[PDB]
Amino acid sequence: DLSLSQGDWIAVTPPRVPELQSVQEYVGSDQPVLMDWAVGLAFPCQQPM
Amino acid sequence: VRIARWVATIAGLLGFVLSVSIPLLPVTQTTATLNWPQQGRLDNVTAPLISQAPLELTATVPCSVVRDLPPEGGLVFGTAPAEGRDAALNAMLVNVTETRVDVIVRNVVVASVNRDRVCQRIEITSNLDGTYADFVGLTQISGEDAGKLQRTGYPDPNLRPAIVGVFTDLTGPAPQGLSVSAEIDTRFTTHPTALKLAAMLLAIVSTVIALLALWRLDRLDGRRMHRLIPTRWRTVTAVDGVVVGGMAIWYVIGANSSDDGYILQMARTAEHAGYMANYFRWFGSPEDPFGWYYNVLALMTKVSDASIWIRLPDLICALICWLLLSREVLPRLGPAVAGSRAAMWAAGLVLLGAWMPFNNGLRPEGQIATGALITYVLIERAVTSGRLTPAALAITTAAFTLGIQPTGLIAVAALLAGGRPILRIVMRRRRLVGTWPLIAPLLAAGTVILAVVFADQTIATVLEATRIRTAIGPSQGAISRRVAFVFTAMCLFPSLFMMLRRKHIAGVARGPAWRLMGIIFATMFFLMFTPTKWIHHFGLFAAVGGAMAALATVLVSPTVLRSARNRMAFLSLVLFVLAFCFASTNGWWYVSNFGAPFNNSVPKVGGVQISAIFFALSAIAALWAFWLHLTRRTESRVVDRLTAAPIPVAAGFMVVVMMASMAIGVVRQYPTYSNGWANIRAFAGGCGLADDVLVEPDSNAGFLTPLPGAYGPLGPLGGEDPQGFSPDGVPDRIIAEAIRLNNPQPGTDYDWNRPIKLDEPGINGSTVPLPYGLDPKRVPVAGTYSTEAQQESRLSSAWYELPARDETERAAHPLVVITAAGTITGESVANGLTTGQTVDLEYATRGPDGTLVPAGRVTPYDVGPTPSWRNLRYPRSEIPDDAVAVRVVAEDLSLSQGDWIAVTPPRVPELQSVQEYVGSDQPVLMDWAVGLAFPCQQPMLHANGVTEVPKFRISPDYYAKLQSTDTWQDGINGGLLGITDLLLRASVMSTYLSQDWGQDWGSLRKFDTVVEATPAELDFGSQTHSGLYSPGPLRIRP
Repeated sequence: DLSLSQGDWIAVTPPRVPELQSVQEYVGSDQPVLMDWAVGLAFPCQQPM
Repeated sequence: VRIARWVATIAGLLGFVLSVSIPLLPVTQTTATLNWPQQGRLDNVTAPLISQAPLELTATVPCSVVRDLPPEGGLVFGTAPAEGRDAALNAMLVNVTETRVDVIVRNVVVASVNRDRVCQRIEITSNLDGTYADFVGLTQISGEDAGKLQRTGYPDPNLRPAIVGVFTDLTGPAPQGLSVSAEIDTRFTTHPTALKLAAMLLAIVSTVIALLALWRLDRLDGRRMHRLIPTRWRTVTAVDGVVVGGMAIWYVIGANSSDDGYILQMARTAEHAGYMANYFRWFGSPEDPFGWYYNVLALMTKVSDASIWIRLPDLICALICWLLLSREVLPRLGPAVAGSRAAMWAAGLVLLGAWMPFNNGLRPEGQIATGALITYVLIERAVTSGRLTPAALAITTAAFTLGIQPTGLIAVAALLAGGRPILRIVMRRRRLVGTWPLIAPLLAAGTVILAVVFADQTIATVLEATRIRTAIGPSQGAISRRVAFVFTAMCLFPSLFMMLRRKHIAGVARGPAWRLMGIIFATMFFLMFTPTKWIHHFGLFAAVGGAMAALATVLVSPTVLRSARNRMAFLSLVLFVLAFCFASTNGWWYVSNFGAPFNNSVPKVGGVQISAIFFALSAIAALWAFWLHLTRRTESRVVDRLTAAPIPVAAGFMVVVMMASMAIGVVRQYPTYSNGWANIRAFAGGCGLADDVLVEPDSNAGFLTPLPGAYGPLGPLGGEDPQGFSPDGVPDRIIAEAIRLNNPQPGTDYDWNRPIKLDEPGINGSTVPLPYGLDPKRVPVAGTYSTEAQQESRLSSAWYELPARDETERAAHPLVVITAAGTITGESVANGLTTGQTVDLEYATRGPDGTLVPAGRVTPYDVGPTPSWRNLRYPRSEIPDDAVAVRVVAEDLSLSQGDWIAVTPPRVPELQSVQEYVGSDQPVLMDWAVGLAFPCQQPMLHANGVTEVPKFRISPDYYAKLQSTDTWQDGINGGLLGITDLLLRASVMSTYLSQDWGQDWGSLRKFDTVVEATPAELDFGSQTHSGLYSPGPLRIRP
């Protein structure tokens, strides 16, 4: 924290090796999702609400 | 001849060589220093550097005062205050702490030696390649020894201090060794030596000799100047009387420009400073790369600087602009444009309509328009007469109009687009005389601009000003400010299409008409898109785009355009563009906007907006044109009678609506301050806006006495039931006429950085931080903001003893005011009667039986933003003649967490005008948007790199203050608020515009120092004669 300013700081939490899965694996085509207006074409498989 | 050619060529090349050598000549730079112990004493001394960047420090401190300070004893010296906003962030404070000493600069840590360690008179430096604050003869205890010399620092000019002075806490005679002797920045405050002055006088006399030699040599065709003031002049007609009388009436009552105060303020300070400083934005840098016209204004300001008088060039250049346009441009443009009355009438009304919004201030775009017209009509004279001396004058005139502003490239564009016949005239006179004595005075008059522009500025300092302006400056919407689309963009384009389609028209001279087009087109392609000057300009084309309209109106006249279809389509284009123009709000820049027909809303005559009326008539004309396209008539008279000169009809409508807007503005707001009444009253020796801005010098005096008994938990302000009216019912931090944002804003008050809760109970128990200098010991606050549960509090206060029944008391006590806070229903003029919470003054009467019957209430006015510490205003006129007491009533009918109010008891303030209180002695920091409105108070003029300490900060309206002004003047990009916010503490007071209550005129902030703050001695030495030697770059942002 080499900073004398009041608007500078950091926080830390211990490292992890997360059990990652793809979106299509986790969120299938059964659960409806609120796809926002800017991203519909990028996600073609999940049916919306 | 053979007696004029040789002097023409020797004086031509002599003027050339001399004028090009004028930037690289010596100048006597008058430097200044600052040695800290002045006469032995150890009082603090303030010398706020305008450029906030000394060249060197060379501060030396012995070991005798670090052990003689107290156990706390923090400031042996420093170049920021003891407590300033970002004091450690900008300046070199050097304090001692319990286990360390700091030589901290710009939040970059330097020599941190121990306290018990602290020694051979330790010397600190901060040069260009300095900041090595070294301890001579001392060895470090932890670390490497590096020869044991404690040479510690960072090689960097970026990290230099911003010297506002030098402040300490120790008092009494100087120890031998204590001497802070800084070199201040003195680059631009120079005057030319004897050599450079003699070179200037010789270049001027040599070019005038060369010009008169050219005039002598050129008279070989004969053609003597006979019958002066040509026969087409002196035939004055009704359009001349209109565009003279209406121009004079606009000169009196009309609007100013946006940057009127920006030019006026720097013109006022430039005489005493002596180098034409761009006062506000950059680090006192002279915009002397191109500013000579400001020296004309600076010479003009020797006499009184009333707005009626200092804008006299904007009247004179309008008159000679018209008198050139009607009498010398339009007859040159052809027999048809001169024969038709409608053409001269359109030229007059388009001139006046383009002149009146933009260049009736001090922003010098009337002079650029006039100079571009002069160089155009002179290049016309050169073509039509077959001479070369009007062209040679048009060269230096184009150079001067290029010299006024960087948006004076229209004059160069005119010289380029009239360059081909000039070069034909050169090739024409090449046969008889030598080619060289003709081209030589041309390039002489082209380069004599350098003699005037580089009068007291060396090329080094102008390139330094240029690189500061590109480093931190900008590197590349109203009913009558979007006119630019009306008066070139639908006159020059149809005239262009007509000039193209018809190869030879009858009555239009094709040559000068095409050069008139080329000026307007060519200026766009290297001024509109490439140059960085805010778009939306119409000033420049006020002159030459006036004559373009005179070209257009005879082109679209029924005698030239044979097809009625095209004429009816053009009338549809006229009405469409007028619909486009009226779409926005009738809003003038700053103080012109005082009482305007539709300053807040869209202009709506008769319910529906007039934009709809123009769009309906445009669609009617469009379908009437399309039906003639289908049926192919071309002969229906109805069109002939309708489209007979639509350009001067449109321009007459724009001129009349603008002059009506400002006439309604002046007569609406008559007993108060208008633009017109200010300019008329300026003859009486009165200030423009200062004479009728009532300010209370003592906010803590004038409070109304309550009735005999209070009867509550929180004073008489709570009358009977303070429902859930908690004493400290306010947010954690709200401030005087501003919104407390998280991140630090540039131009802030002292209240931003204060104790969150005040450390005293008070007379009420409320420990809320009070604004406006209000004491918490005397004026009991009373709010209702408790987030636990909104319980809807409504209190009727106790009755207050109003002042005595006297009209001489009533005069100078118009307002009864309460310093309320929170969201409150109030009748502003920025927006309508909006609805916050309902707090209002319930006035009462009580002759019969003594007891006060509450006979109605009065609505408040308000100007400040929604959750702020404003103060509501109730006119004593709205209070009836016999009313002996008033009681504020409130109501928190709101279940939302973002709603609340605060109340303070009413007062009858001892108001005085600004000119009465703030005279012409105390210097004030007039902001860039407001200089022309306040003509009498001298600003914080600066002398040789140091300024006078400002006392007040007169400022524009809140929105323009926050969004436009403070961003222009902060320390991050030069600025005056770099030095005053670091030194002074601003505390905004209350101010009221007289007889216009509910108008946010602006603000007035009283500065207060933080120490004793004696003015500095400033020992100056003035022998330095550089050629083009600029010692290093100034400190700018990283």
